[PDB]
Amino acid sequence: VLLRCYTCKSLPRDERCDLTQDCSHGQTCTTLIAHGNTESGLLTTHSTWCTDSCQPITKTVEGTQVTMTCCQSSLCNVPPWQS
Amino acid sequence: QRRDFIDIESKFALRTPEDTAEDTCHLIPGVAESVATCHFNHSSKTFMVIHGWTVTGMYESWVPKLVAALYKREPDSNVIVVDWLSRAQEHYPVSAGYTKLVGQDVARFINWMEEEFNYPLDNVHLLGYSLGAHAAGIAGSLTNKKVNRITGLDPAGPNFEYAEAPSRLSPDDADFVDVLHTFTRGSPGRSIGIQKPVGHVDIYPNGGTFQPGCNLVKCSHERSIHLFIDSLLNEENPSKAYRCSSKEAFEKGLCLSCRKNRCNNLGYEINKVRAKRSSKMYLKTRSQMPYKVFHYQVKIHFSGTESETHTNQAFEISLYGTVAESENIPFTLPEVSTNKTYSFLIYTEVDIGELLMLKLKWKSWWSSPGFAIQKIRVKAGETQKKVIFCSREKVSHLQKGKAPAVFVKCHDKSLN
Ligand SMILES: *[C@@H]1O[C@H](CO)[C@@H](O)[C@H](O)[C@H]1NC(C)=O
Ligand SMILES: *[C@@H]1O[C@H](CO)[C@@H](O)[C@H](O)[C@H]1NC(C)=O
Ligand SMILES: [Ca+2]
Ligand SMILES: [Ca+2]
Repeated sequence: VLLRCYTCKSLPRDERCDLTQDCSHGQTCTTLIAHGNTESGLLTTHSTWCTDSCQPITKTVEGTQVTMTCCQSSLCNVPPWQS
Repeated sequence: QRRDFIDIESKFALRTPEDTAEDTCHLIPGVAESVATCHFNHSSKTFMVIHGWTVTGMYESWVPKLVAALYKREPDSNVIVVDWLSRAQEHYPVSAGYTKLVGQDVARFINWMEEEFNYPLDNVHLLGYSLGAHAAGIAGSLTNKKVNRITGLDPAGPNFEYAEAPSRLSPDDADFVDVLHTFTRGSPGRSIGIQKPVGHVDIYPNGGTFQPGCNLVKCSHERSIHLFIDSLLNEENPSKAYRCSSKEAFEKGLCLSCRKNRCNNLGYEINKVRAKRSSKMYLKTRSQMPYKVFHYQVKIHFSGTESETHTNQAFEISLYGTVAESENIPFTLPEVSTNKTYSFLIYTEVDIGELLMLKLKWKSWWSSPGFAIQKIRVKAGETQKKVIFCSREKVSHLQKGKAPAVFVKCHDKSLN
């Protein structure tokens, strides 16, 4: 069973991904979410894509909280605030 | 029978894993009895260490290190040290000519093994350093059938660089010939190490001109040995070399592919890839063991409103991964200009893991020059993946001597 996942590069907190692509066999949908301070203020981004390898993680890289999430369901790679 | 082997000057000592330094037991050609005395395992693979020139007529520091590493990796094998110190201690053009006879001495000994004990030549791996590499080549072109492998550890360049195939180490000499060129600094025919490709696979660590931690007058020359010792002691984590058009093309990160055997392992673990033409292969290393570093091609498109050019500019990139991080990696760019893409190689000793964040810093009357960059494309050699990093905000501003522009991962594509 194949997956159509969301494929959108670095989108702001209030922007829902429109683009979708049927993954290569074995891939899992993924979401990378970022939350830290910028020159503008406290910004939240969310990128999504089909990934051959997916390890879910959460690390605070030099002040910015980066969160990787994996899911084997079609169109499941949606940020926690958009589901 | 020893009546036909009497003319052989070179001695063949079989060292044990517990006796690496001395030439205690000798395999005497023509005396079949000796082979048993020395406890040669006829079921095991055979390694033959052929040293280079030595002005003192003495085995160097590296001989018991190479022996001991071969017995750590392959403890059941047979390690023979070909003693040619009497011929090796001479004037260089003399010792060089003596390769023609050391090669013969070896070939004759090997051929005797196959004749007297029906020992397979496919079980023989020869390893020669400097002049020793050519002795191995010559020996290989003289054995009855073709020997398994020959490793060229920085083959001597003078009088060999312009030498025809039979008079030097060449790809016809074994089934597989892997070469490590580490000190090619100099004019052709006047470099310690040979410059030209002489194997099936020729590796040029750090472009093979000289070595990290070397600029004690044979540091860059010997390093080919310690890179092989590294390969035997760290079998699970070998350094990768990538097939490139030139060292200049390598430093731009243009060759970093593994497709159609365009990359291989440095050392013992090497994949035996006989190519149509000799493939020149490049990589970067550390100053000390383990020498493996991780290679990355960083592509940056410097966008902006007004046209500007800035020559020999200094930058610092910082890589943040899942496992660890390597901050303040420095680099320089011949030219940087408005609406232009620049690709360059970045290497690091640190296993950072999967890339997440990337910070780019430009190092410094007037307001500082600056470009607005949206995306950075990274290709990671070892893991064969294409990673896109894009600015958290619409665009990140990289301005000379100011706060570093921040980019977070937005894509992954594994190339295979
Ligand atoms: C010879 O080598 C093999 C490994 O290929 C090993 O299993 C065997 O025990 C060795 N024989 C002797 C005499 O040690
Ligand atoms: C660079 O490209 C952008 C469009 O991508 C354009 O608006 C800008 O004027 C260009 N700058 C120069 C110096 O050509
Ligand atoms: Ca820090
Ligand atoms: Ca030859």
